[PDB]
Amino acid sequence: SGLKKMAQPSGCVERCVVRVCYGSTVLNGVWLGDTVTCPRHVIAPSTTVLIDYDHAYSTMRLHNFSVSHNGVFLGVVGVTMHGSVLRIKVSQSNVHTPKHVFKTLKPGDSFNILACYEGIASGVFGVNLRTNFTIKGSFINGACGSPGYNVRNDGTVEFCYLHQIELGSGAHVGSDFTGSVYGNFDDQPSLQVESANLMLSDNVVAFLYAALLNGCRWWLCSTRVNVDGFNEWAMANGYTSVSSVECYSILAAKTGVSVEQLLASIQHLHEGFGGKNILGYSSLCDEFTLAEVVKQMYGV
Ligand SMILES: *[C@](O)(C(=O)NCc1ccccc1)[C@H](C[C@@H]1CCNC1=O)NC(=O)[C@H](CC(C)C)NC(=O)/C=C/c1ccccc1
Repeated sequence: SGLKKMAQPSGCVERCVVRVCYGSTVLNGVWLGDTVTCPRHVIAPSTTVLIDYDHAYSTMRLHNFSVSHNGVFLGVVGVTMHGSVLRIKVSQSNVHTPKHVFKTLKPGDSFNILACYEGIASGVFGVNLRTNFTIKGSFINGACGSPGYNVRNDGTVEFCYLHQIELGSGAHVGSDFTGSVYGNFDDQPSLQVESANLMLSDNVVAFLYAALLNGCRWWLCSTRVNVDGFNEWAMANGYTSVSSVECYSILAAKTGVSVEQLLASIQHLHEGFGGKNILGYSSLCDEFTLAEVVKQMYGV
């Protein structure tokens, strides 16, 4: 029992994080093989005014880099620029490099953030990429370069995020490991305004299934709405569309409650809980994916 937003264990990733200094700017990088990936704004002469990156890159000198792993120096051999990241070739290889790939997130995907400062991990937490290509994180000065990841069943680490931006709203943006900034935000300290966040319908359906399976059923209306009607309502009320009903077949069978009944309940519960709670939450929750709910109720 219970449902809790968790991180996948962080050990394999903790050994990949390094301190990258250029001039007096310090942030984090990710050390895999003999390459350190970091946000390209580390070579900006200032990050408080518009940055001419071509100029900053062509004026850059290697000797201004200082890359270190836990206080141990790491020599810089070369630097290339790829979208919003640098790939810094270094003279030592990371012998703790895990089996890994690079992967780009899509909205609705869960992943893990290892929040780091000056090459050191301080925190780990699960988050979702929102429809507006932001996340809601917790980062202060120094967090840039913190990696996001997922761990596949076989132990393969998918590196999928690199922290870069805090929007004027406080929401957070990164790039992937190719240097594409999520949502095509720009890696500039200019005002950029994200689209309005859409509640992830698929996750809210999962959440309600989790509530049924934990004995919380008071909110259940005896109403049904189909996917097409729900999707139309969702446009008007800040929700995404819902995917295939069949994705939920194991949970529909275990609870006896169809998706369509959950879709109606979301419509009704959107009006508020009336001072009551579901699994302790005072409004609908779109934090958990179906995969997370299944893993936390059954996944062994
Ligand atoms: C990131 O550069 C970082 O951690 N840098 C190291 C560092 C910065 C400052 C002092 C010491 C060390 C930060 C991370 C931000 C900072 C606060 N919380 C975070 O997540 N990233 C930035 O400062 C961004 C740099 C850009 C060049 C990409 N700044 C912005 O995203 C600014 C946005 C903005 C400016 C003006 C009006 C609205 C929005």
